[PDB]
Amino acid sequence: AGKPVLHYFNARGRMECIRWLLAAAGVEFEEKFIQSPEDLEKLKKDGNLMFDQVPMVEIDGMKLAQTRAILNYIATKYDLYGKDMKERALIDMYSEGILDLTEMIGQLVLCPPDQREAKTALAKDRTKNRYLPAFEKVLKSHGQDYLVGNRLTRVDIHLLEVLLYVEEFDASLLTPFPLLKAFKSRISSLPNVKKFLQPGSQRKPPMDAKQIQEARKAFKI
Amino acid sequence: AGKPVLHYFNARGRMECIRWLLAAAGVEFEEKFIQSPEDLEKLKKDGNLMFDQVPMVEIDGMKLAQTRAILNYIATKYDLYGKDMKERALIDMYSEGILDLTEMIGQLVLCPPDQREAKTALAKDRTKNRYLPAFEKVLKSHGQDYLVGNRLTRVDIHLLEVLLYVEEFDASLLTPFPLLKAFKSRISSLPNVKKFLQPGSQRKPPMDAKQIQEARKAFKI
Ligand SMILES: N[C@@H](CCC(=O)N[C@@H](CS)C(=O)NCC(=O)O)C(=O)O
Ligand SMILES: N[C@@H](CCC(=O)N[C@@H](CS)C(=O)NCC(=O)O)C(=O)O
Repeated sequence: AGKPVLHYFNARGRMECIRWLLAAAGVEFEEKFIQSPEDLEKLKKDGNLMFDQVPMVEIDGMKLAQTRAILNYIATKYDLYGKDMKERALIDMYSEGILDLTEMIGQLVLCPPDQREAKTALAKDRTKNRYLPAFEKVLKSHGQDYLVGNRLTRVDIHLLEVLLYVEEFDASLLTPFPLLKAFKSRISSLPNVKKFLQPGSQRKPPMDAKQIQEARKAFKI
Repeated sequence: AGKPVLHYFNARGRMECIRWLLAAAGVEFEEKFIQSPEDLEKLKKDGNLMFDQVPMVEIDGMKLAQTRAILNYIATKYDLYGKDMKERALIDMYSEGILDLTEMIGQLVLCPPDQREAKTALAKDRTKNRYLPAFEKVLKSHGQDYLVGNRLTRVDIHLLEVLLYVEEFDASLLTPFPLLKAFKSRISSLPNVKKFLQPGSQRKPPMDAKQIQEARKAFKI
């Protein structure tokens, strides 16, 4: 095969971080969108999904499922996983923290009006007092342009991506962090990244209250 | 330093998969248990926890947090991560499915009482119709003793461990799967595993009801 094929709904979800990593690596990919329960059913019946779930990416002869397994394979393949196990330990701990932040904010648009109020307050609290400070500290610790090993790795991309989501959430959360503001602007200028950020790329938008309801009355939800 | 130091509550939680990997690898470790919230607070205040969370393991000079980061580092260090990136893709995909299954069962203990029965029936349904069939198939596909690469890897250990929890959950779920029954017995006989399974090892038991709430009437949440 030529281009990796990404199987997922036409939405951000768990596949967006993979789109970002391939984009950053400069690797062109195709997407086969799951538009209906029938598309999903067919994917399962034809033996495409190990645990009957997506994300699933066809690459180098594999039908690879599980977000993290896919990200790990792609980062290794395109030299975005650092130079050794020690740098990989830092890249992994940092990336896992970013995934947790992403989920904590991402779950909000699901909270029952009686729950969201406090959950949002907790997320903003965690964002400005737990996560942003941790990454601002990493940058401050070595004063280098990238998070690990003074060279671009997958986690610089994951961090840029989640900062964008933090900005969509509450732009003010980011103000106390000068080093993250600089980092965000630096990574966004990389050629491959700038191209993904441009209108018309395969980058996905966030989903508005209604929009989602559809997807519920679109599949099991 | 010397032995790895594991920072966690005196319970299974997210640290158990890590205790299991080190035991299988024949690596001796120490544990510093978090007995009270005052214990946890100190760990945070002293800056040893990147995101003020545990599991955290002191190994090779690092204060490594995030379960998956720790597991990936330990697996690579002790040659339990396969031989190449393709093997690691399968290892990762399989392990993520195991982690998902583990969480699905484990979280039941936290369900609001009015949701627990529905949640439990789903977890049982997923266990017998999605996860166990998927792993039985991997073993049947190549007919070999191990899941990946015809050689012991971290995921063989992850699978033995989650098979034990499935047995605790509902032993009847495991009866229709012959190759998994055989796999379980086989991995259980390896020297280092048999020793971890024996009484008096650092392996952890499930928490009981009173214990679950008591641990609640103990910390925050
Ligand atoms: N831990 C898996 C979770 C995947 C997952 O939950 N996929 C959902 C949509 S996000 C799915 O495909 N559900 C269909 C089904 O369970 O039948 C991963 O990160 O890839
Ligand atoms: N995604 C993290 C989750 C860590 C986590 O939730 N740790 C909990 C106990 S299992 C904690 O330390 N909570 C204390 C706090 O949030 O203040 C990991 O896998 O290591």
